[PDB]
Amino acid sequence: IVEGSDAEIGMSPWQVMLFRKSPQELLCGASLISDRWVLTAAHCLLYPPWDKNFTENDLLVRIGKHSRTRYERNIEKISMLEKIYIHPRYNWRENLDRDIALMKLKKPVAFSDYIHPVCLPDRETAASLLQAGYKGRVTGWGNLKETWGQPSVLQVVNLPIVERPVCKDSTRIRITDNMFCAGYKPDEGKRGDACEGDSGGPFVMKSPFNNRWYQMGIVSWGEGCDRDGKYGFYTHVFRLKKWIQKVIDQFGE
Amino acid sequence: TFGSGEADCGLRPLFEKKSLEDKTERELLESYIDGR
Ligand SMILES: *C[C@@](*)(O)[C@H](CCCNC(N)=[NH2+])NC(=O)[C@@H]1CCCN1C(=O)[C@H](N)Cc1ccccc1
Ligand SMILES: *[C@@H]1O[C@H](CO)[C@@H](O)[C@H](O)[C@H]1NC(C)=O
Repeated sequence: IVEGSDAEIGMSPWQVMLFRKSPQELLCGASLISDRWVLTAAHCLLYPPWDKNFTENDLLVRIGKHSRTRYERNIEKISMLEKIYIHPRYNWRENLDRDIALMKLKKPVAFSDYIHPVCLPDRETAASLLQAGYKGRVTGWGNLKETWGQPSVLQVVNLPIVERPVCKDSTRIRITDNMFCAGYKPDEGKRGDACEGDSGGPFVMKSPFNNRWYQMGIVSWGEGCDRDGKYGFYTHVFRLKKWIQKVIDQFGE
Repeated sequence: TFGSGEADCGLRPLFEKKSLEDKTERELLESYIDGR
């Protein structure tokens, strides 16, 4: 996160750390959608151009964290993965279209004050909130700056959703319907963005109807971090909901 | 667990369940041309 703040304790209880076994390292963010399922960015597991192809065995997931590096004794839960599921039509070749994946935990996690799932939007929630000008919140343990680093605690930033057209005209990368972009326009004089290490984390909104937090996006890609005239791109979660529903219902939640 | 996830989904034990607010959640609601 660039230009964010330290999260408050229990602010994002659905936040998960994607952790590499050896060398031990922070791969990406992730979010808990139930006691057994985690949602992330597919490019966190598979990115052939960089020789990246992680298997269940290579990783661990850490839940209920605040600190980037301390082991939070009596707070955090660490789990092993039963199975990884990448969107069959994830496009690593050109533009990260369908940059999404589900992870099945080896055993369910017990909820607590620091651990609790977020909701997945339904067509109407999605319809009412996914509007230019509406703000969401992003969180993560990624880079503080474009290049220089790592925060000591979980960072948070609230950003506005931007009009599809301004999104398109900011990059030469081919934007699809499975993506949305977010940030402040340069006049707007107010910054913040996700950055490298932030992928897989959630873009969430609070419903004004029922007060619940919904995950609307997943941190996906960008060009540099917090640059003026540029924006962050997110996997559009409602659009990929059928797939999501489908894997959970075969592979059983 | 999926659709609007679990059942208790999105309700934070230390904020929503206690009826407490986080420092910047207002900024979100005010953007939905002022929440609820
Ligand atoms: C894996 C993630 O941590 C990461 C998130 C970066 C977020 N950036 C901003 N400013 N919000 N994504 C990446 O690093 C992805 C994966 C592969 C390349 N990539 C990029 O973001 C490139 N900077 C741009 C890009 C390259 C190829 C295809 C899509 C985008
Ligand atoms: C990733 O590795 C697995 C074996 O672990 C292999 O089946 C898969 O084909 C690899 N992916 C490629 C490079 O797309």
